[PDB]
Amino acid sequence: DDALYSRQRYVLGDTAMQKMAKSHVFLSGMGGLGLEIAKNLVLAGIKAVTIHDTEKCQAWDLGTNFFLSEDDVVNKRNRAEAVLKHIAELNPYVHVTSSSVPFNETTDLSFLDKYQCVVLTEMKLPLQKKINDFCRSQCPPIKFISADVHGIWSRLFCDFGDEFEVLDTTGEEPKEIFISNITQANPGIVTCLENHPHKLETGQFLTFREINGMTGLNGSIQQITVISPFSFSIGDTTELEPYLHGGIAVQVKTPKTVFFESLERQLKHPKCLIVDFSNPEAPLEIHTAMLALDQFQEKYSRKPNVGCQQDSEELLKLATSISETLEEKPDVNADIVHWLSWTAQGFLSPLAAAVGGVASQEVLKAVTGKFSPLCQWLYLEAADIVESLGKPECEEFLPRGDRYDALRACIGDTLCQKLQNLNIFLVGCGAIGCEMLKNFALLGVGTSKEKGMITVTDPDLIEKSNLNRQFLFRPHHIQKPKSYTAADATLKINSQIKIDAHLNKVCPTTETIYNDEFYTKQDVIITALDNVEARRYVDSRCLANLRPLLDSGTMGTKGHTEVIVPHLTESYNSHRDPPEEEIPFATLKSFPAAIEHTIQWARDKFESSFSHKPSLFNKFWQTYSSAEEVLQKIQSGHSLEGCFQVIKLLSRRPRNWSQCVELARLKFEKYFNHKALQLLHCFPLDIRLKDGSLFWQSPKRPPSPIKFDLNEPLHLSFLQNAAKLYATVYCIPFAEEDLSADALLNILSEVKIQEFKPSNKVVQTDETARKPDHVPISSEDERNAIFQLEKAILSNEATKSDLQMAVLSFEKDDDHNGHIDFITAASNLRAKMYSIEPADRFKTKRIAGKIIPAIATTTATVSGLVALEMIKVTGGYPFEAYKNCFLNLAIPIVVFTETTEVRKTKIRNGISFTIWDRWTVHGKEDFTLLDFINAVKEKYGIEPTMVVQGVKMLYVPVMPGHAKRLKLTMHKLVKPTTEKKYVDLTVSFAPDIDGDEDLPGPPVRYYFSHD
Amino acid sequence: MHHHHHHMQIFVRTLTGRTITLEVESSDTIDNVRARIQDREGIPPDQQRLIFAGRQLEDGRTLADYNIQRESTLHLVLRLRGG
Ligand SMILES: O=P(O)(O)O[C@H]1[C@H](OP(=O)(O)O)[C@@H](OP(=O)(O)O)[C@H](OP(=O)(O)O)[C@@H](OP(=O)(O)O)[C@H]1OP(=O)(O)O
Ligand SMILES: *O=P([O])([O])O[C][C]1O[C](N2[C]=NC3=C2N=[C]N=C3[N])[C]([O])[C]1[O]
Repeated sequence: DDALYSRQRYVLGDTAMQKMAKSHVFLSGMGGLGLEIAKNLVLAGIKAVTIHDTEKCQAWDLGTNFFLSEDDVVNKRNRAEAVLKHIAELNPYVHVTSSSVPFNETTDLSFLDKYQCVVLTEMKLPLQKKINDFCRSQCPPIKFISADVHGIWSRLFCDFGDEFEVLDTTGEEPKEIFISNITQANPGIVTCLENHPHKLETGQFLTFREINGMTGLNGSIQQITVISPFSFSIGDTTELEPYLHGGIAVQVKTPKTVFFESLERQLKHPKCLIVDFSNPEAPLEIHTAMLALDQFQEKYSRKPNVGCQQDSEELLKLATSISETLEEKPDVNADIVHWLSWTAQGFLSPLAAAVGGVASQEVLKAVTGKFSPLCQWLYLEAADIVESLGKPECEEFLPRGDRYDALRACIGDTLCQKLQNLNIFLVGCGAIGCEMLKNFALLGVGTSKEKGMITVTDPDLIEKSNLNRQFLFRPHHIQKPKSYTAADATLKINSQIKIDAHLNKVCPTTETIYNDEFYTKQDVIITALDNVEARRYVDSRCLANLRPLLDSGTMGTKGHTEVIVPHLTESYNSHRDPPEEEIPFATLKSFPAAIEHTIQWARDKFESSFSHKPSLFNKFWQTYSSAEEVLQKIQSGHSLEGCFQVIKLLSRRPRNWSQCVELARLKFEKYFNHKALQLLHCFPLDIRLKDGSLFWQSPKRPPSPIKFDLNEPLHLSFLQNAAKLYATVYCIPFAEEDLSADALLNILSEVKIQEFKPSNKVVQTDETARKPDHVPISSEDERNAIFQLEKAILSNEATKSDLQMAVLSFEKDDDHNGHIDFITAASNLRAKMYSIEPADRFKTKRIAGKIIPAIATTTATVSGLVALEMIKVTGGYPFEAYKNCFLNLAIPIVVFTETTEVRKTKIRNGISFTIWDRWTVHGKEDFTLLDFINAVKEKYGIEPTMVVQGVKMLYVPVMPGHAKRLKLTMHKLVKPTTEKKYVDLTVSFAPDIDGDEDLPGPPVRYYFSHD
Repeated sequence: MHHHHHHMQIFVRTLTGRTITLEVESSDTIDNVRARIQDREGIPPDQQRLIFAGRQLEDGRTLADYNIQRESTLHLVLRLRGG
């Protein structure tokens, strides 16, 4: 619908968005978890949300609620009504209402049938079951979600009714398969193109098109059985005509039905999503413990008290009795029960952040039918935060009357103060970065008076389309810096927070700012970036300075977190990400097969016509001054680079608006008519190769010329936008009345169209061609350039105004500049020329603009998970406590896993090193190179055979005469001035087997004196 | 003494609902499994991150070293670039 919804429209699709524009969600309980959910839903664009709560504000709530203020507490405002205006501001298209009416077991639940989904937090279990029974039995069922965080534990439950239709189960687009052969048999066997496995699984359904020969399969649906990576069987083809060539098969996506059971029944036979397959039995063990807590609250009307031995013994007894009533008779996990009784009255905000993201995506699934919902329980937990504590005393967990009581009751005061003392470096300040700053604020990061500081940096100003997933930015913040605005907002959440906001990007050209001393001062670096290059760069800096790094990322419903800890793990750069897709040169230029190929071609044509060529033109005449000088230098045998292309542009320069339309008309004829005729001249429709096969075999598609017709809206759109862009480049003023179809037809009415003339130009067919480098200039071309250069000088068409052009910059998010409209028209005209299915403007924009789909739900989820890992880094936890996470909420699937174990590289004699090792030798003034060699051997066990300083070869014994360098002092050998203190050297060693290459060791830092 | 050869079938699942069924030997290295996945998917080994039972599988080790058995499930995971 809107430019506010652009990035997330690509996640959900237009059909799902429209259902969200008609949905009313009821959310009860506005503690920390309800607030997170409400924030996500309003950002995602649910049309109406009612936030319900019956409780007054309390000082404790300031620790878990990022919209509450101390003024709310002194006035004892209702929790839902206090945050209502802050939530409403997240986007004024959403209707946010508050309710504070009582809500108990005598309440008539009929008012709930106004809602499509009900979300319940902080609600007693008996009432949950009563509401669940009501919801699931409505004539259309009201979808039901229950979610809670207690201390370091959480519970998420979905019940979308007896039969729920999922319209798209995976969120993945149907793949296309090219057919190579089909046999006449029962069953018939399909073979796909060589070197392209079909990647299909038995049972999937396919449709077919463009098969030549075997008439009867086109337009049919076939269920396949995989035979090999390249072949599968379909139906009976014995009676059909023989297969000749061609054919494309497309996966059909079938709607699926999911069955849900009541909360009451699911409590006794729970279906749990397994998020850590090292402990597949843990979710049922948590289910048991958390049901015991509900029974404790019902029996005693309170939660257990920390340190009260009788309370935890009772919770264990309830847990033990529940376990006997379950089907498997699962042993009770006494550790889970103990830590649940310990922390029950606390509340872990980053866990609520993560649960709130998942639960919000589940609400979206409930009202759209997009993606397969959770079925039916999720038990995200933060046990890895406390296991290292052992069994501490409870004094450290008791409330102290500050905003950190909720957190302290989870992790203890020692760890809280370590968080308050953190220096952390937050790189990037967009969607993830805004969620991180809010998570830091609730944790107290960097609030200590003594130590502690959040440094956040981002080079960007705030724009529209950022207010979707970045909840700290408002429309009145447009043109304000992201880092400054987010910093100011975080201070409102927590007034003790100390933040230093920069306007820089972290890259090689700012390494003098973010130098080694800067990283050494940080405790942890956290990335919130939108590209792989920045991630690998920051990683190289953290590795060089022995600092931990927490990375994360999203794409739509997909997300990851990665933990990098010195001496414990590998770093980010130990793995490679998928590169940008490389469309082969010949495919892009001559033989497109997909709409992606014509979109890239249109994007490249915009860049060539309106950016690259104008700037080459400008730089050429800036370098060579005037046309008379270039003419004199060409006739004297000199050759200037790009000269012939410049003169062509000079001679064809349009002088008025009319000539801009004529140029645009000429380009239409070249791109969408002549190109087709030229390829057919080189490769006639029926031309064959030496092997007797057709040249126009899949994936190649023959072009067909297009006849220009101003009555075609696609042709008019091309002519309009091409003409106005050429008018911009050539500085020709134009009014919007000159763009009318009537005004355009008159300008072209008496303009002759040049008939097509073929050439014997060679067109590359190799899929590994990669540009023809540079063709040498011909004798005819130089002769034609001189003719055009003289013709421009004689007719005074080479003045100063003629020697410059305006350079455009591709801007995807301004609809009035015509950039996207030009690309869409050019791409779809080229697609029609090749009988490729066109794409609408929104799809073309996504692909041309390299836009990455994003939704606040995933963003909030991975940010909560990163904050949990940051607590572990703060505490110096062991390797086993850390978790990477790889997730896709579309499925849903969550894979926690231990992070990458640090690897050992063997030097020799059992001596190994890791990426984190750095060796040091401390010399004195008379310390020689021989001293250095002996010092390395004595300290580290092996003698160096090579010493290098960058590219300077300090000592290479195999080079003639280097033995004399052993007696030289290290001062005279190195010659230092930039770093007075030390020099960083590269040291190598003799290999195990003689004659092989010397083995590199850790970097070695040599200190010239003892200081 | 040398053991009997133990052939097995394992499943490599993506996080997008796909399943790759692999015919392997228990003595296969993790390196060899990445090569087989490259043959089936076109994914270069240095882009493949494989998770089994909450641990990340590394080169230089065998399926048996990781206690991977008949009908075991591995997950093929990726890092995302948005933020
Ligand atoms: O610079 P490019 O973006 O790579 O486009 C060029 C350019 O076409 P346009 O400038 O009209 O957009 C050439 O025309 P000139 O400006 O050099 O006169 C044209 O050459 P011909 O007109 O002689 O065919 C050539 O096409 P080709 O290489 O098939 O000869 C075509 O290349 P692309 O459109 O494929 O990029
Ligand atoms: O994902 P979002 O677009 O919401 O935020 C990404 C954010 O990262 C910033 N960024 C990109 N590259 C950077 C960087 N910050 C600091 N250093 C480097 N190299 C970008 O400005 C976005 O706002």
